[PDB]
Amino acid sequence: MRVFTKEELSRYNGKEGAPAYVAYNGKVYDVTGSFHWKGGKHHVLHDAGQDLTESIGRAPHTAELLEKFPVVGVLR
Ligand code: HEM
Repeated sequence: MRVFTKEELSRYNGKEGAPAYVAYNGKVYDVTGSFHWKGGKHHVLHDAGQDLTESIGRAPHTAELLEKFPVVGVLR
């Protein structure tokens, strides 16, 4: 379990072989391997490597779906 700053989390953007990580409510999830997040883009509107806590409100789903993915740390 690591502690990520947002600057560090931005590196995990799913591009050029980098893992795709997303933060939600202080926890960082590894969503690499989810075809929804490959390339670090999520259905046009969303970028990997960010805290998307607020962004979930507009999604056609809730944060429950993050549970299938490893928590790799907390966001500063
Ligand atoms: C932005 C408002 C937004 C859209 C649009 C969106 C769509 C979406 C779809 C259509 C799926 C597939 C449904 C399924 O259960 O398989 C999906 C799946 C996941 N999403 Fe999403 N999503 C939007 C936003 C967000 C945000 C802001 C996060 C995280 C903070 C997020 C996360 C996920 C996760 C995790 C899944 C499941 C992936 C998988 O099972 O492989 N989405 N989303």
